[PDB]
Amino acid sequence: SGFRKMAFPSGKVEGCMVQVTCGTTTLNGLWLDDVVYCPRHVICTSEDMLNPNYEDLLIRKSNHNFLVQAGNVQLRVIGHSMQNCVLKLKVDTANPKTPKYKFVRIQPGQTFSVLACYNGSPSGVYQCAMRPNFTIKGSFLNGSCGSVGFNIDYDCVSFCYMHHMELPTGVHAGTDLEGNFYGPFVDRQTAQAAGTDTTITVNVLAWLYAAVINGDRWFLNRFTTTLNDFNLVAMKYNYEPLTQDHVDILGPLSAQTGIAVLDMCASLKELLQNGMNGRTILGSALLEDEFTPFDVVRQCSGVTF
Amino acid sequence: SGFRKMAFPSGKVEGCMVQVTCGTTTLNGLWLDDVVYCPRHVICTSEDMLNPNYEDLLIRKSNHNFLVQAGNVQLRVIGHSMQNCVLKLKVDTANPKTPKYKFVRIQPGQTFSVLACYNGSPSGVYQCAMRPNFTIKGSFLNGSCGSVGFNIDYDCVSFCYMHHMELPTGVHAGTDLEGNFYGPFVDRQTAQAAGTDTTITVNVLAWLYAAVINGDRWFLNRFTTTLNDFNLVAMKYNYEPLTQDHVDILGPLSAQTGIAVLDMCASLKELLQNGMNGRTILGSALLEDEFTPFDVVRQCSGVTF
Ligand SMILES: C=CCn1c(-c2cccc(Cl)c2)c(-n2nnc3ccccc32)c(=O)n(-c2cncc3ccccc23)c1=O
Ligand SMILES: C=CCn1c(-c2cccc(Cl)c2)c(-n2nnc3ccccc32)c(=O)n(-c2cncc3ccccc23)c1=O
Repeated sequence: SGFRKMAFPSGKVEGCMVQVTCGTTTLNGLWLDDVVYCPRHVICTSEDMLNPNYEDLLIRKSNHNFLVQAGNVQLRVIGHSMQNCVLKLKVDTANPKTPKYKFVRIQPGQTFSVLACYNGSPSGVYQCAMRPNFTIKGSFLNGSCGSVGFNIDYDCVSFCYMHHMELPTGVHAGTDLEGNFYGPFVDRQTAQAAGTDTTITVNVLAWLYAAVINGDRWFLNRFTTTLNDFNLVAMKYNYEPLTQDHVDILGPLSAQTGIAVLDMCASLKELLQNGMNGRTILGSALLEDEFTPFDVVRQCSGVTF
Repeated sequence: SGFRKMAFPSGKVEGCMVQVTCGTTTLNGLWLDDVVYCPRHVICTSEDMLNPNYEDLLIRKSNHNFLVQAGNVQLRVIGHSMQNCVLKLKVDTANPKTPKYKFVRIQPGQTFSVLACYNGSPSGVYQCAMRPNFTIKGSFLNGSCGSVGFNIDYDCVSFCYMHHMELPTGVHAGTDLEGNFYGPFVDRQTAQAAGTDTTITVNVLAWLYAAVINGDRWFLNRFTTTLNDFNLVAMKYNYEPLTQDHVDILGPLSAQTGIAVLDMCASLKELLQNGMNGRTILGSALLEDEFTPFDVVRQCSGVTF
């Protein structure tokens, strides 16, 4: 039945996006209840971004200096405060489109959908993973700051990411909705390096399981292995160490396919040592690591919202 | 700045999805104004699907045999008619969430977003192309019939696809919103073959342009070529013949990058003849053909809706 990088339906998040302007800097905000959340660097000019003192810069800013626009409607700002690297603008109107929602700080390797926005308007939606070095490989242009990443369970939106910046390498960094960056990055235009980008081994395994479910079976080999033997191979190829929590989380996929997790590890090992020989798996010519075990099950079982 | 398979924001389509039941068969419908559209095979049992006489089967069906459910609300069916392979159920209530919309029949090689639905509820969204053999490579499970593909321009939804079936090969077939299948397929459970799946050459070129825009430049070679010389190579590799309309449509990407279209063709030629040598382009280890020139420009310029 096929296998795609599938994002969550984005309508619940679309109705929360607004445009936030301060002076001559415009970006996106997220309007939930009577609070608008946005990157605190909305208060900065280009000259500020080289070395900003946010507390000093914010002192110069009153409620009426923040223009918040929801579609055509202008919201009245009655309060502002900085929480870590986000600003929270209190407005006089609760968003009537507020979904049920939560703020969550995800773990590296987990995935989420991004609704890329410009000027408070949605442009498109795609699925992403938090990399082990805490960057994301997104698609973001100037003006995209404030766009949000989320997951949806039934009717509840779990916001996990707010986009802040592009690194000089072209990968992306940002915060949770409490304003704490993922990773060591800071909201300053200085060179910052990400660290080694390793591969999310438990996600690769899940996708191999997905491939078996879908009939792509050529890579299944005759071998098995051990957790320590496999991790010797993982380390050599900059794969994340596989732990017993990871084996456990793969239990349902192992059960569905009748392939023991350590057998699948030995197939992955042989793929790492021998490459793919010009073949493909689920239409990809490399090992994909942006599907979690839950994504695989969710997609292969038709979970809805 | 990165490059992703990006779908359109799906909220406008979410509020049109409903569940349609007839006897013991349930699938999705699309509720626009006071009409619900769905695959006519909603009227079939398993035994029917082997060789259905739809006109005969429909005679047995009255307005009250179609149960249409919108969220929890039950819609009152006051009219039904078959148009090619879709049913149109007239209901007594206009959808209040009806967006501006159009029905369009797309050309092979064009792309669109799919909102995969089960029981009238959205599950996820992803981008797709109509393949040259008129199949799509989707992600669809039992119950997904009736899910729709669309494009969005500003505020207008252009519906282009309604999912009907999976072929024995695991690829997907369906109709436009007038009920006419893409391709030679019929809504019967008989073996049907798709034809040779060729590669959408103008889309590969666009994505190569995208790669240059994003800094991935290693594949640019010293050669140029001619349209006839290139097409000799395209035919050998099951690539669609490139025409002068295609060259024309690539004009803005050529202008942005300063790379003449025929020069990019010679780089593609060398990639087809030499492979990729274990390298990657925009994070892919094969040549991607599911981005149109408009998708590339749209993504690389931040068009919103
Ligand atoms: C609406 C957002 C504009 N904004 C800004 C920016 C924000 C406030 C004031 C100014 Cl003066 C600039 C970016 N900056 N600049 N230094 C930065 C240091 C720390 C954090 C962000 C930084 C920034 O990186 N981005 C981009 C994010 N993602 C992808 C991009 C692709 C191309 C260009 C910019 C991108 C912004 O969009
Ligand atoms: C809600 C849809 C159920 N429906 C049906 C179906 C529809 C009406 C009556 C019955 Cl009795 C079956 C499928 N059928 N069956 N013969 C078919 C011949 C022509 C057209 C469709 C056909 C069908 O292919 N699909 C699948 C579509 N896409 C992916 C699938 C993956 C797994 C299983 C089914 C899938 C349906 O979901």
